[PDB]
Amino acid sequence: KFLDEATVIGADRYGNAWTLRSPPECEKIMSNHDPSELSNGAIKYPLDVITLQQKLPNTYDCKFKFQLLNHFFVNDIITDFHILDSLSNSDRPGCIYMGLQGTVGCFIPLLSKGNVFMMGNIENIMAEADDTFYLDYESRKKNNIICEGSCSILGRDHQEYRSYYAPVRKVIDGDLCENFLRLSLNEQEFLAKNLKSVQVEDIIQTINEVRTNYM
Amino acid sequence: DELYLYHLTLKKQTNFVHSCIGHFVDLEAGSKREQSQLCVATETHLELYDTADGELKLIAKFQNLFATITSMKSLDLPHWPTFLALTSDSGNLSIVQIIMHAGALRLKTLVNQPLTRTTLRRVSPISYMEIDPNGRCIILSSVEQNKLCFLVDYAQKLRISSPLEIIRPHMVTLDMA
Amino acid sequence: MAEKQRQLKLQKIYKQKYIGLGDESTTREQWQRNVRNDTLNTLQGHSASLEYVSLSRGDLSIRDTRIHLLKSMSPGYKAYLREE
Amino acid sequence: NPYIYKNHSGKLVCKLCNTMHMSWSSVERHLGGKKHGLNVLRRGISIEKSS
Amino acid sequence: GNTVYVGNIDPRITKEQLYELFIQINPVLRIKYPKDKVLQAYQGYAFIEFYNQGDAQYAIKIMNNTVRLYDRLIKVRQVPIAKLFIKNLADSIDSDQLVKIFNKFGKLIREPEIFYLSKLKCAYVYFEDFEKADLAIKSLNNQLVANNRITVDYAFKNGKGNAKYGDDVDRLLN
Amino acid sequence: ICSNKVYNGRRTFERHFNEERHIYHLRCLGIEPSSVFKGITKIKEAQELWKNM
Amino acid sequence: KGGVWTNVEDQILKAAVQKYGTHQWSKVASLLQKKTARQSEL
Amino acid sequence: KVCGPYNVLPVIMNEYTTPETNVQNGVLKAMSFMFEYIGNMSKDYIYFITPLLEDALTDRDLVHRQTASNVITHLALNCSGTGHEDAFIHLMNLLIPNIFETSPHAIMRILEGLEALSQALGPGLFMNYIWAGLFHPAKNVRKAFWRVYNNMYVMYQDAMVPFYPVTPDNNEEYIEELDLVL
Amino acid sequence: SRHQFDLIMCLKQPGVQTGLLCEKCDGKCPICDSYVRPKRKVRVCENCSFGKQAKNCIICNLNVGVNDAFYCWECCRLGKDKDGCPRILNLGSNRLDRHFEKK
Amino acid sequence: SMRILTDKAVTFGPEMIFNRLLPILLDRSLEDQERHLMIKTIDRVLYQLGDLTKPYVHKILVVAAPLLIDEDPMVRSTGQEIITNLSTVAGLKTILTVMRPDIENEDEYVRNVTSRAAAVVAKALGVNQLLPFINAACHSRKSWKARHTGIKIVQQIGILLGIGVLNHLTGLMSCIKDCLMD
Amino acid sequence: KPSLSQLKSQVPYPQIIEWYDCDARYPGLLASIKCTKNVIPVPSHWQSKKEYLSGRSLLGKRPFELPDIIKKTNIEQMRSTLPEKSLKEASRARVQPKMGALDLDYKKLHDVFFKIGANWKPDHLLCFGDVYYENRNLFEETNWKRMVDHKRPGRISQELRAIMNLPEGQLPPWCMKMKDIGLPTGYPDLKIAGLNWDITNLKGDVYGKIIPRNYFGALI
RNA sequence: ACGAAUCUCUUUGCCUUUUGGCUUAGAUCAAGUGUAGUAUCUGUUCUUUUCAGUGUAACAACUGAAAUGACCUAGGCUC
Ligand SMILES: [Zn+2]
Ligand SMILES: [Zn+2]
Ligand SMILES: [Zn+2]
Ligand SMILES: [Zn+2]
Ligand SMILES: [Zn+2]
Repeated sequence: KFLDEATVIGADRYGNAWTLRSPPECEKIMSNHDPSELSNGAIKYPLDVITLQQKLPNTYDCKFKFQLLNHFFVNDIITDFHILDSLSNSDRPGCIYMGLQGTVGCFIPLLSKGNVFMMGNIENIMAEADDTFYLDYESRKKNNIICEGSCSILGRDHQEYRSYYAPVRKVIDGDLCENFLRLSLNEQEFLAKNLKSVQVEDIIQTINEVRTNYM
Repeated sequence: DELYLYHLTLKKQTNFVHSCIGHFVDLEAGSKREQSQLCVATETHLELYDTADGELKLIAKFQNLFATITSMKSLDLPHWPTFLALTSDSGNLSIVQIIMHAGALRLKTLVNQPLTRTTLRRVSPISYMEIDPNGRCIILSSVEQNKLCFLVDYAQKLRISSPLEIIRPHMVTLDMA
Repeated sequence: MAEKQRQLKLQKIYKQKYIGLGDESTTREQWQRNVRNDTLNTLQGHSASLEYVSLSRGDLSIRDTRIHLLKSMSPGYKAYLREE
Repeated sequence: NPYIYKNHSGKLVCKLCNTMHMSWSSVERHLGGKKHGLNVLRRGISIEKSS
Repeated sequence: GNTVYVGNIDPRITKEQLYELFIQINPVLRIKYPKDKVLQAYQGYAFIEFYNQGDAQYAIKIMNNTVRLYDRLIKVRQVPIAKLFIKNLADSIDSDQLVKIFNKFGKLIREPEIFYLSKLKCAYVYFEDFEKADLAIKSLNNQLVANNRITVDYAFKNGKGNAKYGDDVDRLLN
Repeated sequence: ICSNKVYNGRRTFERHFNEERHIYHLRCLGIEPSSVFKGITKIKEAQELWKNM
Repeated sequence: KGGVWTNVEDQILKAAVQKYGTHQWSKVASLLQKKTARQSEL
Repeated sequence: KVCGPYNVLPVIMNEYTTPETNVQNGVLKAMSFMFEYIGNMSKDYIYFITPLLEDALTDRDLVHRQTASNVITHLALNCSGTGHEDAFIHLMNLLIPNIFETSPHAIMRILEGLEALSQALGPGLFMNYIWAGLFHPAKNVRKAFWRVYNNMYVMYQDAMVPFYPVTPDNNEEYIEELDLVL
Repeated sequence: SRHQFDLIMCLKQPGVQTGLLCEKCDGKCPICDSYVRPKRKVRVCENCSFGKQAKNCIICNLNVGVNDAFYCWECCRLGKDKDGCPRILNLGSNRLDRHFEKK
Repeated sequence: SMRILTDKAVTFGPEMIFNRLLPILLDRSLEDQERHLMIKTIDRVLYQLGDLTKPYVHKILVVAAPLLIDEDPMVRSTGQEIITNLSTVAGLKTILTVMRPDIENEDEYVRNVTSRAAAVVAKALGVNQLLPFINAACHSRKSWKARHTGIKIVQQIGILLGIGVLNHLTGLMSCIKDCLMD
Repeated sequence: KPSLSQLKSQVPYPQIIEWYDCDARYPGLLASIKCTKNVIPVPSHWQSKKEYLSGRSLLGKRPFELPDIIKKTNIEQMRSTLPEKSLKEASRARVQPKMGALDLDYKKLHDVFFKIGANWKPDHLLCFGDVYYENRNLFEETNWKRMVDHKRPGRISQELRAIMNLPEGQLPPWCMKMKDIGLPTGYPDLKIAGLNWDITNLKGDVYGKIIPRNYFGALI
């Protein structure tokens, strides 16, 4: 589906979701010229665009490549996307998808760079919660029981799972961020203590704000 | 100029491919244990049910799991509640307990035993799991060539043996009982 | 000579553990047998990918589709379906 | 010695011949050698054939 | 076709400076401005490629003898046939008399080349066609001109008149 | 294709293809020159290529 | 008991003796890493 | 690590300018240990040291090129998933031509750098550099490329599957299930 | 070992017991020999866990081991924690040659 | 000259090297470092050539097998390394032809070091392959001293394999079981 | 063994196939892999028997130059590395050490990486297909891309005005030929002072001129 | 031709810190090793005409054996 006039969202049959943007070199040409002029030969392309075509003829047919914007392993085959201008009178657009196995999910754009920074920090301490809890248990037995992978139950690294076929690019997983809500207050304060200036009550406020306000 | 996304799962998937019965956790009783409870799983989530009153009651939904669950079977050790043996795409054997902890019913890992590397490989012994009906051993099998057997025991703590191994270089396993 | 001797000795251990390694004299017959057997494991193995293939083939159950993908690893399976 | 230099790593080089030398004693071996001589005898001809 | 020549360049001119002047004329694709790589000094000229032949011929017409760079005036400028060996010629035969003989069978792309062997006068005569030179071999071979016997055959490259040589010269004449 | 001319070096035989003379035997035959023909020597085999071109 | 003189050490001696002279052998030894003052004199 | 890399790194990037080999190799080695010690904090510094790794990868000395790809190993592992693919695509372009090296310390450092780049880039985009060499006519081309394929295969047997260059014309036994549309 | 190319790892299927390092080898990754950021404990196979040898260090093979061995973060990111038993079986020519020159 | 000899070994004959190298290992004047360096040269020579004849397999066992009973454990480990490298080089058919009269020998010393060497051969090539050779020696109504060593081979197999001996327990028990009533 | 023209007919890009591709053990498999979309060719110095990066081009390699954002820390003036102290004075500096040899501003050092240059990127970053080869000069290429952007028809810089002997305010000396031949074909929309633009616009360094939605989820 | 100036160039002559001092040369004192492996000069050697096999991406290299006389103007349906 088209997100804009330069960016498209899509999915494949291996369980991945991704967005692709036309590069700004491409978008300047397509704005300042008529569509017939691409067919004519009356476009002055830069010399490095001309020389990659002679050098890589199987690769550079169209003269431009897409820029991978976002990538995420959702582990379900997505059969529809629905692009919505708002959801229940919220500000943001959302784009909700449906999977073949019965999933409904959404991708919400984050609009503030400070919102992006706070939610990245919540996802990060939830991601190394195995590492943080296990190394604390090992240090007490040095100088005074937790299995490896006790917070993740199965023992799987969360980044590796969401990077199954390709790296994650600029998606924050909210499902990982909502497992913070299920933790007990002792465990919540052990995870939050590395973050500076941020309290447990401010983390829970930030997580809850997505489902009340943003959709 | 970039695009920063936030992902949520509004409704979870409903392709339940694993099921196992037993008595996993005590609910509302002092010492009443009956094999009426039921745990179903998709690839990514686990749901516990109760069938004592003649109908499917949902007891508990659990946290978000980030792995691909490939096998799930009940484990009843001779002379306890029932455990869950799981095998996912992390390359490990997990034995798990359902406990009550600070208000809520939750998952608790007891054993994580490393097998081979992660993801769905044909050499990874995660496709077929079969448990001895007396509770003595877990039999794990890959799609191609590998079979593992773990002797599981309980004395003050759940304990697994080092594995027993079959390597059959070209055999593609189709079923196992 | 000893650094070259490790990488020879480790190529054998990794080829036994993981089937589809090669070197320089791998035939296209050997390489393509690896690519096919890996791909059929994936289609069988991920459960969304099972349902996608079983529905679009129009098979009668999803388990009939799993045994079709696992018997297809055999080189003598095209001739088995042809001798019915 | 109009051809001996130090590069951007401080190693001694001959620009005529594109050689590299570990010390100054290797430079003296080079300049008394026959490869450096044939390269002088080519810059001689390529200057005597075009003014 | 796309490239023009620029001459009379003071080697204080760099590649950056050359590009300024020539985009006032037309948009420029590439510049190659050669250098003796030992003395690191340009040799007084550049090859400058434009996008098409229309912008090229415009640049020659506008910029030739127009601009002075370090008081030096910039120049801008643009940038198989049948062979019969004849042995034992008469020596009374001129190179203009070879043309008078051989025009009746075939058109001459060049003039003939009289060279002396052994005393022995011989000539390389050039024809525009493989078949019109055959008429010279058909009618003039072992014939008596200026009271001397001349022999006409193919000249050597072994000799001309191959089956691959018959095919391609037919296409070249097309 | 170039009158069965011999070349005494394999660097020179590769550089042959983008020269004025090999351009000529191709272009007079009915084959417009480019890298797609920076190959073969035979008169015949460049005709089955260009009729696919 | 070695006392092996490589030819670069011979070049360092002759250049070193050209500078320090013939009576300052401890300067001549200061340029050699592996030779003594009596070894250089000899 | 203890005082902050913003205090240290402008001084050691300046020091790389000096024309001495052991100082330049000491700067690149000190930069390797920095990115092992600071783990995920590396990502704040990727763009600033990408012109210095370009100076070391395009140099004649193998030790310069050993030590540059040892930095790339630590960098690519700690910053995959953070959005810096254009830095690593650039670094992949300068590291791929050293695949034919024969020296044992240099080629094990170059191969470990290639393994970490295929996590920064992903197996599907990394493998576009590798397909052509697998069935090359020359044997030396074919030894060097199968040694990279075998590292990639041990890391991604299942994940390589969407990216194989197999078509029905190319592959006799091509799985007809891949062409089905639901 | 990353450094000595004649050392030979076991790489058998890992068991349930843990491999130990000595005081000289303490804090080292068995794979890459890195001193920093440990992630997961090392499991050795059945045969490497039997008898008098099981108490010995799994890197240097002679001294008695005291603390547990860990894979580092970067070997766990690469999957090298899953390849097999990381115990060195031979002693290696570096160790051997010092032993016989000295007495 | 160690690295030269490893490279020139394949072009020299194996006959030429072991005719000269092996007699040094038998003199009474030899020092501890001199013994080690020549045992080390054998081990580097054996790896490359790989096709080793039955008269030379015997001569190597004469010098290699008494290392297995040396006082210090460093020398005993280098004895085990040669015999396992010679096991893969010579193969199973050749070494058993060599070791067979050496068990029937009248000297107690030779029967001691042959029993120990054959169990290194068993760990290299598998006890299942060595089981009929051992089963013949443990029965062997011809020679009484051949029975005694066939049981010592089994005992050294137990020491070498450790808990690995359970895979072969039924074969190794079947070999020895009647000998308790001898 | 197939011939070269035989092999070129099987593919969509026959310019990718070369003569040694017919010596492959499987030329038909090799040639279709090479013509697959996005497959990058093998680095081309495989044929050569010299050594990667051993050519003459490495003699002209310059020293490292810091990114221009880092030059703002002023470390280049405080430690000079491009071309001292005796052994006694170095020995005396260990027992009486001098402090504050570097006068670096710590707030300026942090703000280089994190405030001034949080969005800093290098000007050249090789794209997807751009594999590095030995005689490639990346310095020329960033100079050339920057030469195309800043420099425009319709302005002439002061450096060229000294060379051309054409000061400001003045028609350039091909003005008359464009009165006789005409306007440039490659600039349809160029307006030149004195031919199709007003002569009082002929002003300083300028004599001519070309006169001819937000993205989803953009950051506020 | 010469009286004759002025610039360029060589030869001859001129000439520069061509050692701060002194004594018992004022006195004394100076380089770790082992295991693996790279890079980089120089000297030295390629006296061969075909063919066959091996070898290579193609070469090369390696292993085997054996070719000379006549004439005409680089060339020979030459003997
Ligand atoms: Zn030179
Ligand atoms: Zn041609
Ligand atoms: Zn082990
Ligand atoms: Zn140790
Ligand atoms: Zn490690």
